Amino acid sequence: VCEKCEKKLGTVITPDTWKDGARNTTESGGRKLNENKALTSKKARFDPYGKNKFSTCRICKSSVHQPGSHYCQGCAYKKGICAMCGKKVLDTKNYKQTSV
Amino acid sequence: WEKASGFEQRSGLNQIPNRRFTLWWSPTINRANVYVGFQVQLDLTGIFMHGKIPTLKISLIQIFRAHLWQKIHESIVMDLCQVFDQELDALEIETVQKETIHPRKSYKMNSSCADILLFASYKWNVSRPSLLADSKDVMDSTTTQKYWIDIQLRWGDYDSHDIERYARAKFLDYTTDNMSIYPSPTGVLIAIDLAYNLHSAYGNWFPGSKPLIQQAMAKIMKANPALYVLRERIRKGLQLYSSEPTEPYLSSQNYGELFSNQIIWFVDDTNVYRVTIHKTFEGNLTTKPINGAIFIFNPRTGQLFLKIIHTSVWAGQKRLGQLAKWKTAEEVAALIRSLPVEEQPKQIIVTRKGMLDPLEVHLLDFPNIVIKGSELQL
Amino acid sequence: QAADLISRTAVVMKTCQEEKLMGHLGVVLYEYLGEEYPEVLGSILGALKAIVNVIGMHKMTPPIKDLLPRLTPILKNRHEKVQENCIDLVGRIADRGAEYVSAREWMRICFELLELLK
Amino acid sequence: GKAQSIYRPSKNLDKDMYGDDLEARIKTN
Amino acid sequence: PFDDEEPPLDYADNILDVEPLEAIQLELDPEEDAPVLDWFYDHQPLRDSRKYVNGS
Amino acid sequence: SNIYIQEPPTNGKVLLKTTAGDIDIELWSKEAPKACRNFIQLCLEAYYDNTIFHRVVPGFIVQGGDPTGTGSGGESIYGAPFKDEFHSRLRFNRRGLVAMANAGSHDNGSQFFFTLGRADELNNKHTIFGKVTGDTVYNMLRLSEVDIDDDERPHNPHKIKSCEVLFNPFDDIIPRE
Amino acid sequence: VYKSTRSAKPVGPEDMGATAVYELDTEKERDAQAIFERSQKIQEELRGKEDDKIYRGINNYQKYMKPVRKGPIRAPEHLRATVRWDYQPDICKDYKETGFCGFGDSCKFLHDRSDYKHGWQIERELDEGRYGVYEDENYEVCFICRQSFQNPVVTKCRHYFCESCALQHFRTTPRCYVCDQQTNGVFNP
Amino acid sequence: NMLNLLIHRKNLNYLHLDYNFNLKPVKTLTTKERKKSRFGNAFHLCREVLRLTKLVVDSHVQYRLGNVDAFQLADGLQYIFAHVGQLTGMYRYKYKLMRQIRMCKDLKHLIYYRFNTGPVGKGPGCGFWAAGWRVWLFFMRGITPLLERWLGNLLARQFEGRHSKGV
RNA sequence: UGUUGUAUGAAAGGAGAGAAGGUUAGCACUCCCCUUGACAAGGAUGGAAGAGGCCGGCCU
Ligand SMILES: O=P(O)(O)O[C@H]1[C@H](OP(=O)(O)O)[C@@H](OP(=O)(O)O)[C@H](OP(=O)(O)O)[C@@H](OP(=O)(O)O)[C@H]1OP(=O)(O)O
Ligand SMILES: [K+]
Ligand SMILES: [K+]
Ligand SMILES: [Mg+2]
Ligand SMILES: [Mg+2]
Ligand SMILES: [Zn+2]
Ligand SMILES: [Zn+2]
Ligand SMILES: [Zn+2]
Repeated sequence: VCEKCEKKLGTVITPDTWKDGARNTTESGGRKLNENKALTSKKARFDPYGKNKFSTCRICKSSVHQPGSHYCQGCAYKKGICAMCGKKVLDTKNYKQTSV
Repeated sequence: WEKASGFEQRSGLNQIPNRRFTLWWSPTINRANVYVGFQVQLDLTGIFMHGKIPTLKISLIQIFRAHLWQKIHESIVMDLCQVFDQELDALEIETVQKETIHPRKSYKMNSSCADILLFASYKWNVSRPSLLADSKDVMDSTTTQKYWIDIQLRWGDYDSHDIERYARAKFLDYTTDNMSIYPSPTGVLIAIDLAYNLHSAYGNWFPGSKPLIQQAMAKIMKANPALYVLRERIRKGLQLYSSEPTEPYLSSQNYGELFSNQIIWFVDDTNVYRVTIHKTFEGNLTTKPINGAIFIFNPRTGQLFLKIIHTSVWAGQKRLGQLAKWKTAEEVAALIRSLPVEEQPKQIIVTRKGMLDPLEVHLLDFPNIVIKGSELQL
Repeated sequence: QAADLISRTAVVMKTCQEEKLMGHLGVVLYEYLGEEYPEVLGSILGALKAIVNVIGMHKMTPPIKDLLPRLTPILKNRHEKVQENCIDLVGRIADRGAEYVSAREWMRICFELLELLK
Repeated sequence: GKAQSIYRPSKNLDKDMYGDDLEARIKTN
Repeated sequence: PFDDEEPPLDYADNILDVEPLEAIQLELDPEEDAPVLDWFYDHQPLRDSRKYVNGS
Repeated sequence: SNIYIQEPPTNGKVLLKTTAGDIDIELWSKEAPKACRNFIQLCLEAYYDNTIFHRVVPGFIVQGGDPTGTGSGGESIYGAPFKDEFHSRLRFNRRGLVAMANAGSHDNGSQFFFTLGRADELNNKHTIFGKVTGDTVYNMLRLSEVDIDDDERPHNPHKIKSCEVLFNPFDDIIPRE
Repeated sequence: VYKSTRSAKPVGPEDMGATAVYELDTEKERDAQAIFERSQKIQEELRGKEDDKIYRGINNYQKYMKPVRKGPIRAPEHLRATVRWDYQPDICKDYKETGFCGFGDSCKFLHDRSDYKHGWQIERELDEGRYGVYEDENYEVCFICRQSFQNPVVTKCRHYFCESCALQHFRTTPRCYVCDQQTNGVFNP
Repeated sequence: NMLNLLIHRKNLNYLHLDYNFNLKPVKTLTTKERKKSRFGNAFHLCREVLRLTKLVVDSHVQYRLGNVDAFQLADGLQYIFAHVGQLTGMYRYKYKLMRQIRMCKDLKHLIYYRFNTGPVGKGPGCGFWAAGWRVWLFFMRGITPLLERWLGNLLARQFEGRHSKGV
């Protein structure tokens, strides 16, 4: 994702082993003490009633796999854009992107 | 070339050693004048292959991968634009624009655009075309407001790597071409040889622009990022490692330049007028003159030309402290005439500042030798 | 030792606001990937890890598009220092930068990770 | 094998070779 | 002599009705070279002349 | 030497003095003799004087040579439109070519135009009869640096101050009165 | 303004470039071959004579022996070599796509993973006009009574309504019109 | 036109033949296209023979346009005939050609050392072209039957179709 | 007063390149082609089939 959208990312339950720039360690604050899992459940996960409902790609209409994404992995790779906001993160004029 | 650490799948031949061998001897394997009938140019580079050596092609495409040739070209155009932007008032440049370079330009060897335009504040007296290394330029020739700069890259080899002569030839071909798109009659072409790390220019010079380009090109060849990636990729292609722990202490830019293609001579003449004082019965000290010498030193070959000045020249003259200086210039002109043409210097470095004026006056047949004074006189 | 010194002084160049030089270093260390001595390659990777942290993925030179497919055959290396520094680099790109690679690439790199479990 | 090492100005060895500064030693002799 | 991309010339536009330049001919002495002077540089110089060649 | 002259040699030369500056035109008199004879005769009798460059399409052409300035009025020296004449070595592929303007086949007047770049679609449609040479091509380019209003009209169009035949390839031009 | 020199001659070479030499290499008189010719001539001269020990050049000094070659070869001036583009990239296709090759070090193509465009692809995009054209488009992500804004007045939650219309709308329903939000009577200018 | 039409019948639109008779691809080829667009020695032998003929005719063209002198024409022709190996590349197809090439070089030495005698110095002006010209003419006497047979097979395979039983 | 008179290559989307454990080397038998001047050589060893009897099925 782009740099402003990385607060919308989900985290892995186990802490990262490379501690610097991590989002899921205790020191980073993204792994908080006395977490109630029921309260933080709908955060960055799919919720059909909630705010992150099952989306499809705006281009190809196939279902995305990340909550809050408007573009599926292939379409975002090919156009060079952030999967969540659609801002471009890559200049692809000289890259013949190969899906293979 | 040995194993780079300290002591304590499919069969076929592996092409890593053979490709290393073919890169290293490639100025001689890729001779351009052996048979001069046909040539093949590689796709995004300006490398010509004379004859189909297929390990050499892999070696070279490994080096210029990921569009490195264009990247080098744009990095040098950026660096020259940042040179001219620091210098708008001193050369009286109104503005400096970078041309929207047709993407395929830097490896298209038939025709060329301009790369930088300089627009004048007022007007620039423009001289006739000459090389970057020449000295005596008369700004009378033409007058202009636009001034273009064109960057060329080449990859030389053993039979052909004269870069001054390449710069001259490309300038006179492109500017007289019918199909040329140059924005003005006046400009300079800059040629850089990536195989040998040489550079030159040819074209029109407006006042103050030649010394600026000389310094700028020396600095750029020393410290460009994209050139660092090129030289780094070559050394990884060859698996060449340095034995020495640091760069030589005397790593100054001036010191390094002494060992380029050009002949450079140090002239030392402080010892030309040399005397001895002894005591007299009259009580006043007397000085008798003795033999002097001019030293001319060629650092690259280690040749010392020693001109012994016998005191017979000083016999009948009055002010001796200048005559010696004047003589010092006439003798240097004599030596330059005596030598073969390929032996003659391009730059002369004088240890004494006041020597700089007569010498430049006396060297008239040789206007292209520049004379200067360095900071490492010895 | 030289690659270790880059990994220590990466933060100082951020505070000294000299990101151009560190950017250049990232470009230089990218050509040293083809190392055959695993101790040197692990330190090259460690240095790279530090530059990615200090400058960020989206301003990184060579771009993450160039860096990640370079890294996927480095995964095969069985030396522990190489594997350690490479997996961290790969795993960090996998979340903060997943649009720099195609889905087939993540699938095959995913397959490769099953050998990292030994 | 034959600088391989960085140059530092060495400790004055005139006390070792001659016992004092060479110029002073000539002065006394 | 011509470029790769230039199509080969049209005779009618270019070459037709321009005067040729002089060809390489050595001057002959009108006294010493009397017999050979008239037909020396002709194409089939004695072609028409019956007494020297058989015929056309 | 990998640079080739694709064009046949010129013969005869005409000077235009304009408000942009001077323009040298040297003519292809063997290849297009009707338009060259036309152009020389109109220059010898000051037909082009105080005519504006009325149509400008930037990067394409600069049209001129209408004495009304309308874009519709020209008189050949032949009392009539004359024929087109083409040459296989004369092709619109560069800037600085001087060609005759027309509305259709075999309809040539006094109007002409300079080209300012490649114009592939003008081939075999317009008679090329001259080229601009020397430094004065740069003056020609300055004819297209105008404030162009609607229907490709300049704000203040440049105009032709005089003409001059520097070298006349023909011998029998008698100027009209 | 550039003025014309006003000459009658046409500009350019008079032979239309029919004899245009190749001048990219170093001059014939300063050349490696020519230098060698001078050295051979000087050794012919010194052959019978004594060693006089005067300097004549770095190359050519007294060699006591009787008189391809080492140097660079001089190139033909008038022959123009024909150049063609090698578009064959020679990349290992498996290594580029997948990162795996079955030949290993024996592969005779390049193991490199970059996917930039080829030169002819750049040229076709420049001809067709499709080079960079996609930068333009990005993928970033009253009215009750339909009359004039007769006192456009707000609620708690941005819903700017007309004054007497929304008083009658409260008569209809106590919540809003836009998203049926609880107004709680709160109705503001 | 003949060689270009042969290229167009085969749908080889990615190969370009320029007017100096060089055949060159316009883009990178797939494996299938490399297999299909490979031409044999008949095509190339005929193409290099035509390249030599165009070099000879263009010199006379340059003379008739006025750009060269008659002396430059004679020197250019004898340069052509002594340097067919650098100018064409005919030897790759039939290497037995080298015999003619070597012979032409041998005639040059014979003529050059006899021409450049006395005041006449070494330099590019000898124009005695009959010898070099003569050697190729004899080459052509031999190679005409061969190419008529080979090119008849190329054309028969193009128009009658491939013949199913074979030999 | 039209239409199936067909094919090649490319792009996009899919399938995936012989060997009774794995990795592979080839030369042919028949009939189907492609490159080729071929009585040569290549095109994945060029590709595709390959025991017997009875009426795709059944039996050894
Ligand atoms: O004397 P020139 O007319 O200038 O001829 C030169 C020269 O001939 P000579 O030295 O024999 O007089 C070359 O000889 P080298 O310098 O190589 O010894 C010769 O080379 P060849 O003997 O191999 O023919 C070269 O030919 P080329 O240009 O093909 O190398 C040829 O020039 P031209 O034959 O082209 O006129
Ligand atoms: K078979
Ligand atoms: K096989
Ligand atoms: Mg076979
Ligand atoms: Mg095989
Ligand atoms: Zn999609
Ligand atoms: Zn985003
Ligand atoms: Zn491979």
